[PDB]
Amino acid sequence: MNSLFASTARGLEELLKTELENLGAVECQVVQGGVHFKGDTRLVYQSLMWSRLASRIMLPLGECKVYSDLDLYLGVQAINWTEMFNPGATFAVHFSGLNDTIRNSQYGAMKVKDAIVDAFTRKNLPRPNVDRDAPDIRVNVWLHKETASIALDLSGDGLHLRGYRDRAGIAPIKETLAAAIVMRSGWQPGTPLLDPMCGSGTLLIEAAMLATDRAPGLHRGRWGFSGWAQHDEAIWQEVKAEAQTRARKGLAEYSSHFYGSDSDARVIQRARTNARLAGIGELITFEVKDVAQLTNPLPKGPYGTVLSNPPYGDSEPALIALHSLLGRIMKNQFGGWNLSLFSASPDLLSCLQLRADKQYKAKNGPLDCVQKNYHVAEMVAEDYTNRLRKNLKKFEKWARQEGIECYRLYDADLPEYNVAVDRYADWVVVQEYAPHKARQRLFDIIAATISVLGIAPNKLVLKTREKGEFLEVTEYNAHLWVNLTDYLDTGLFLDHRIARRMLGQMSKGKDFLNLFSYTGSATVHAGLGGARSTTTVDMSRTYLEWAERNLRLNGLTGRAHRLIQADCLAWLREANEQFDLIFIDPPTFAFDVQRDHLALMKDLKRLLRAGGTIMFSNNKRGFRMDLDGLAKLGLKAQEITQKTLSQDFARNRQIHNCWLITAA
Repeated sequence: MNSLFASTARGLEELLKTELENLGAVECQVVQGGVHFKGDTRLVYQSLMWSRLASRIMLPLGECKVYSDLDLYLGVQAINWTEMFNPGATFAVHFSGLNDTIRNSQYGAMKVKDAIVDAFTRKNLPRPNVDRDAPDIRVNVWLHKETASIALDLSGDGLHLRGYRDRAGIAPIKETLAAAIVMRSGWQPGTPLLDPMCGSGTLLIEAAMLATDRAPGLHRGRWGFSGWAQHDEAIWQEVKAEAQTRARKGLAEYSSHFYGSDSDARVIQRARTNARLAGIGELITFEVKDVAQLTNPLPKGPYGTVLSNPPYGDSEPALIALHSLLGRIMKNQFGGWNLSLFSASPDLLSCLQLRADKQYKAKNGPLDCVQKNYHVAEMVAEDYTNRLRKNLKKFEKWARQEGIECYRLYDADLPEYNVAVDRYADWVVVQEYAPHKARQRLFDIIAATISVLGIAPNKLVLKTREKGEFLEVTEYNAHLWVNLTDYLDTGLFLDHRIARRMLGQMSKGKDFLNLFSYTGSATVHAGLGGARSTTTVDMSRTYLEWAERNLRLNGLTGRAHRLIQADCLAWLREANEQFDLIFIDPPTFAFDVQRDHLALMKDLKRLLRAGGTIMFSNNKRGFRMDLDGLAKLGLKAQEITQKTLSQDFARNRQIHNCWLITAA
């Protein structure tokens, strides 16, 4: 009765125990990261050939207490190396674990290594060579809490290398995890299995080996036991031969099929070679195909399962559409099917709009992942979608009528979806305002908006709570630069469009001034209306550079168009020149619009040529114009806020209020 240990990924131990027991193992004890078990020497070779879940399988050689190096040296030498190595066998030591005496792991290894060599030097035998890459004898030692455990590694190479891929390597999913994922999938061997995002095919290949009774060790080239003198070749020959017979019959008897697809031609071609190396390639069909055009290859039945490890990665809008469309295609074409998915993004899985009936947690290196299983039978924020479809009908018609390219599709209409949706030509921005539940609710709003607009995930930009392609856009006759992703705002406030169009009509032969100019869109409108000159002032160099670029865009360059970088309040206090048309649109907040607007109109009065107009805007909620103070200043104010409110901003209840201030 031999005593063995198999290691695995944390989370797989119970699966491992069942598998070990099924192939004959007795007296199994799960422990953290592995499974102690026992069996005769046949059972040892049988477990090496047949375990799909084990990382390594090992033969414990002993164990000792480790204070002082000496304990360790002495502990190691209690084992009879000289007559366990076959002559010429190379070796390596893997040491993990630390304590007070062994403070470094490579020290741990070096010491064991010396102790083993000194077992040979002592008997006037030649020193065994250490060979890190492919030793014939690999010895593991695991130091935990003053005890050191020594084992011979019978795997050699880790057992996930079935022999159908590559010693190096780095697969997103190790072959052992893949096997687990298939076992947990609810997939029934003998029924079709399909993976529409298959990458290199590992999930499909593990399923086909497992279904066709094809042993994980069948195609390996190397084991840990071959340099070991207690090695029993006759027994290993029996296991080997039984493996062959079982594989030949499983493959020949199999009647279902495997379907894999990916949009990447390069991985499909690796998947195809991998499947073929695994002996199983006649049972799988790989094609280069996008999930979008995914069809059920058996529309008349039998039902099977769809299994997959979708991407998760921003590319959020694209990923949401991907998960969302997958869900839609499942329901449409795979009615009756079992679905199982392995992801690092539960939020993305929620986009399928299916309720999982089973779920598993698993680590895939340093990344938490779930696997969820779904059964597909045989409306996703109706609320929000409804208002959107309708707003789209109303505003699309309106925009085309009005010759406008950039407008608000949705402005927090429903208080339970607190988002803005803006259209800029072919693009779309959604701005989250204020509130996993919430993220999924955001995903649902994005999924829905994409669906309702019939747009293209590429062209939606999400700017939320928490490399700049600028876009050329029109506003009536003006052309403007926007940047949809890089700044707090886009370079264009759409609700002011009518005031801007008004500046345009009022402008021929006029000296125009624009204060708190931001990106200067209003200056562009005034310049195209035949301003005789424009002066555009703002405190931000970035925003004036953009202003300038907007002017350039409309052929408005040269001596007649000035941009000035100043605090506008000081520039007002100090300026001499006069203007026919002053557009002024300050921030609400040493300046408060409510308190200060009167002192503003005082200074602005001296800048205002006889006959001129000032157009004054602000967006303070409950702004009161001091009409009394204006009349004192020999000024009159005419409110045009209604005349300047645009339809896409009507049911807003936030208010840009607007005034034409003139003389007496």
